Amino acid sequence: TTYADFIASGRTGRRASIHD
Amino acid sequence: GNAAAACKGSEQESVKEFLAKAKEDFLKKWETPSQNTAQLDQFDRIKTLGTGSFGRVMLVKHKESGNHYAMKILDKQKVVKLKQIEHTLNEKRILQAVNFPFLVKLEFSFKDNSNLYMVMEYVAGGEMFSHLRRIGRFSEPHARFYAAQIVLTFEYLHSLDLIYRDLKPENLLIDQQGYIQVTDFGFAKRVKGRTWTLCGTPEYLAPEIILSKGYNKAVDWWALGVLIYEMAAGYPPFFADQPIQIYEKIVSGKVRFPSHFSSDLKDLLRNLLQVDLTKRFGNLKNGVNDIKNHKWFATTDWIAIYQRKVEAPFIPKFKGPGDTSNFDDYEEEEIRVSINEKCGKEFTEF
Ligand SMILES: *C(=O)CCCCCCCCCCCCC
Repeated sequence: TTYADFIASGRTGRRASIHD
Repeated sequence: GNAAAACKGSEQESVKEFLAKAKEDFLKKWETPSQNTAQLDQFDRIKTLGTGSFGRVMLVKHKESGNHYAMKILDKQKVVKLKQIEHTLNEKRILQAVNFPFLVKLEFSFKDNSNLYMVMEYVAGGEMFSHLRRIGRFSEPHARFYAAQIVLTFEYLHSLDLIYRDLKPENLLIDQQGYIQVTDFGFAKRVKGRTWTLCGTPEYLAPEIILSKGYNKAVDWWALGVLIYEMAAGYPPFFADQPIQIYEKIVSGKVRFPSHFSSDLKDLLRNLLQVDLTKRFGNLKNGVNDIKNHKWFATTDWIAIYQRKVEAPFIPKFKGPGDTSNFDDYEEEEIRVSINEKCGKEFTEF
């Protein structure tokens, strides 16, 4: 499932803001 | 509100007048910003509530009054090194000038030899992020409640020529009434034309940001589409292990919806997550009204939301003053102040 794929991904925790 | 409920569209002149007065208030503070309204020794530092690349946010206690606050501490040397001077000056100048029920209040600001400080009102309910991940997903009425507050907040912010550029559950705190308060104005900017800075959060970036195109306030409306999707599905419309893979998905345009999404939700999201800027809701001739008049928001009383008269879907547990149970634990580091002034010229207006 899409849900299972999300939970298995490395981006379920707090996501840092980006810039260059 | 009463008129808006009685005769739809009759509140038009009143909303216009409200925003006009709000702009007058904003511009006064924008043109002459408050400075140096507190100092470090007036606070007791308790616990870190969140961290970033060049700073952190701490729960503090104002010694004299007893009130708790969230203090954002930024290292001046790190800000300069990461080329974030203008952005930090943007953040403080905007925050001290704005006034809206769904924005976290800037109470005090000051600086010393080493750091910049922004003292915010403490919102003990925690980030939407924490609640969303734990529960899994919000129901559509639940998501709608939060979405409506963001719509009004963007209506307010865009009217002042402000672009927010960092919408995400992490930057949305839940207050004691169960209402949203937007935090982190690190990427906020007052801009009338277009702008070019690549900034934000990978999952929430509009395609025109990714493609180095130059963009306007329409990116906040795209970001709203991502937010509503994430709230209702429990995951973002575009996710992968690494940012490059995410950017590839955003620029393809293809979005898949969970089977439990209503027809109205899918339609709104197709219009918000729209690559074509001449077709994206919020960016058309009728502006924010295309969003507010959409079928998905038919049950929403917009003025009642603003007046905070609507019953929230959930109220966070409150254990007492200075409780951090709705926040994660972080590594504590001693706040050091140098005997030499660092980067004085760069941060003169702070
Ligand atoms: C009922 O219809 C009252 C008449 C209109 C008064 C509206 C005042 C507040 C407007 C809130 C909208 C916020 C827009 C950013």
